Amino acid sequence: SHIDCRMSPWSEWSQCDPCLRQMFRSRSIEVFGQFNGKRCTDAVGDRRQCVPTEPCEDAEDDCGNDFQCSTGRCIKMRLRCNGDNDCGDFSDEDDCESEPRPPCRDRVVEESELARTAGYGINILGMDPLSTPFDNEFYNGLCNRDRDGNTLTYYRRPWNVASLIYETKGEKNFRTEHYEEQIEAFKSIIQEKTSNFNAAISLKFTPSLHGKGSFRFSYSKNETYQLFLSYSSKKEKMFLHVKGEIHLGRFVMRNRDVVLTTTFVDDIKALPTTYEKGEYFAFLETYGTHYSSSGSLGGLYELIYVLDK
Amino acid sequence: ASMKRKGVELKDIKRCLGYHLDVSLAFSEISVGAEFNKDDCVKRGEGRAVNITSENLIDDVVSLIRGGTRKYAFELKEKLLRGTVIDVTDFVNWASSINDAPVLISQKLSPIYNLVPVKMKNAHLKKQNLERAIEDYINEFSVRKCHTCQNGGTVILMDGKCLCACPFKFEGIACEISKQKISEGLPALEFP
Amino acid sequence: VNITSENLIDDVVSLIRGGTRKYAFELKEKLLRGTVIDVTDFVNWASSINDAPVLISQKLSPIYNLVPVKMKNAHLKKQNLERAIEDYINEFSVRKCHTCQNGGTVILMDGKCLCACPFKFEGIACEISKQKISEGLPALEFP
Ligand SMILES: *[C@@H]1O[C@H](CO)[C@@H](O[C@@H]2O[C@H](CO)[C@@H](O)[C@H](O)[C@H]2NC(C)=O)[C@H](O)[C@H]1NC(C)=O
Ligand SMILES: *[C@@H]1O[C@H](CO)[C@@H](O)[C@H](O)[C@H]1NC(C)=O
Ligand SMILES: *[C@@H]1O[C@H](CO)[C@@H](O)[C@H](O)[C@H]1NC(C)=O
Repeated sequence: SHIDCRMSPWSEWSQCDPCLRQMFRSRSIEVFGQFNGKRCTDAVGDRRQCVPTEPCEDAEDDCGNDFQCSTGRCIKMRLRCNGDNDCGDFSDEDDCESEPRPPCRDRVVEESELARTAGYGINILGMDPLSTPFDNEFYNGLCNRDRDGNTLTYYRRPWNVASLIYETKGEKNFRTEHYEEQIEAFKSIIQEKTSNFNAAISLKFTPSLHGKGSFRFSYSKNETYQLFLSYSSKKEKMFLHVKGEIHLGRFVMRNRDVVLTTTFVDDIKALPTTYEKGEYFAFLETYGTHYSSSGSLGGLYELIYVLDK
Repeated sequence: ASMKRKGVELKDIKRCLGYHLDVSLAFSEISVGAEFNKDDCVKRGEGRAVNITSENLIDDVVSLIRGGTRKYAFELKEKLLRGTVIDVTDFVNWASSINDAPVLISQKLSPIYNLVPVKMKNAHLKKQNLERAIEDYINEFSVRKCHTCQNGGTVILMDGKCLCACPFKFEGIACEISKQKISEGLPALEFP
Repeated sequence: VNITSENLIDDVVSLIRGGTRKYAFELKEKLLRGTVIDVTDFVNWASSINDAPVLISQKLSPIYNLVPVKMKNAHLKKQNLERAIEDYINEFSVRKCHTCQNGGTVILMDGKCLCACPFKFEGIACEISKQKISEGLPALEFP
């Protein structure tokens, strides 16, 4: 069935955004098409430039607390020239009047390719997790030691990540099954009938006059019937599978009081407030629908086998 | 598990009839004769057989390990599973391996609201406040509040998904379909 | 009358992830019908996965709880995305698409609302069976 896509319910133009300078011609998806017919990937949402009518007096102040960064974030207490990379390679440490006091004296190697990138944007309707939606390099104060791992090396745990375990868990499972079915039936039927008949009558008369008569008759018949019936059926089924997961590490992102990246904050700053489903659906695909509060770095493998007879 | 049943039926019937009639009359000479003979036999036969074999097999295996460096730990894992040759050096390496990266085995528990620092700003009120929270937390969401599975399937909770572990002899989700299955037999004559 | 019929069905599936691409798929080739489990490949797989890991278990949390507080319009945008995340999961899914035949599990891969048909059945739309059925004609041949 060539099922078409009834995918054009249009809505009314909403009010223009003064600060964002965008319109919200809305739409909605109704029918996909279950068969080989016309594929329709038409995304929901529409934008348009509009002349702003409101003065746009509302603005984001620079936190009114301390030195503003070059992107919009703020120093809490010690984001000065103390080896704390938050904004850029030399953005925060641009002005260094005092001596470059190191925040930590011990040799602690940076988290290389490990759970450092703890942000993930998995889509429940989509696929495997996405990249990090927030900044995971900034740290608040004194380095928190991570003296664990396979070898003898010290890693760093960012202030955004609340925990980082190095448990090398490992497990596996296997299963098997066998089904068997057999049925046989034999039938045999035989019929036999035999028929024979005789008829003899003789006549003689002699009271010259003489008379002689003799009748003879025979009959032979048999009908043999034979019937044979046989039936046989066999069925077999096998089901077996195995799965294994080699766990490497585990982390738990801090829920509240966490720092974000300049790219995501700019998206939230340049974001509408009149329920723009079009941009929100567009913004939803960029950073996923929901992030991961706790993950498990590692890898798993699985094997599945089926058989039917 | 195995099941076998056999049934054999045989039926045979024979029945025949015999009749002989002969009449001769004599009476000047007159001769009258008569001869009637009847023969009829009947045979009936019937046969039936029943042969049904059924067998079921179930096997399950599971294992787990943790601790030590990843090299020595899983070298023990590969050789323990169906290896049948326990080595002397791998267990000694496992001893030095676990010394570097250990993990919990036995854990004695204690509530967090007892760990709050005393003589703080509002320590006591926050202490009992988290006490109400920790009591509500364990009683807010759990298997107790979810729905019960079928066929005694142990219900678990893994981040919203309230799945139930179904037994070995039974099939997967919702424990609805059995997958024992059941054998069907039709002795009807084939149409074509 | 002599009629014999036999049917056979076999299916196999496997997957793997993590570790460097050299050691990972070296494990893949030897596991599939290899029947000879090596000692060095699993040890190499141990060091391989240490370099490039991947998610196994993932605890989930909504995004609208991650929005920074005390922003310009944080609260109104928070509940606004809350209405969006609720509508998003309920806007397009298998629930709104059409149901397949013969209990075929329906999936959704970027618009294509295909349905996975069982093993004993044939492909798309689960219409044709492909069991097929045996036909017998005892008629005398014309020529
Ligand atoms: C039903 O019939 C099967 C026929 O396969 C029996 O299995 C044996 O089969 C061999 C070869 O076909 C015969 O030589 C044996 O005589 C059969 N065994 C017996 C005991 O007759 C099977 O045993 C029969 N009964 C059941 C319950 O399956
Ligand atoms: C005639 O009679 C004989 C003897 O009783 C019998 O065996 C036979 O079946 C009868 N019918 C014939 C010969 O057709
Ligand atoms: C019935 O007739 C068939 C035909 O030849 C013969 O083979 C068989 O022996 C006969 N049976 C009896 C009981 O006369």
